[PDB]
Amino acid sequence: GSSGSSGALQDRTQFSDRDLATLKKYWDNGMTSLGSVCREKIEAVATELNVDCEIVRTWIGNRRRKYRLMGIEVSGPSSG
Repeated sequence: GSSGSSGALQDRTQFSDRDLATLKKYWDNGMTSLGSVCREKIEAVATELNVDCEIVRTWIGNRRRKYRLMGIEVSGPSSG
């Protein structure tokens, strides 16, 4: 019944189809935000993969940009 925050250092850390499969899975629920609004979910994907929450939180913001490059309006809300 523990988390166990342990890993290793590396120059280039990349995710694997399997690893992503899990993350992207949450993205289907709007896992784009970083605030607590989404954090709640992050705490899961992080504890499930056994990786530092940061590693995930960072992945979220990172992706967002990737899309922008192409010109995606993935800002967040729709209208209000």
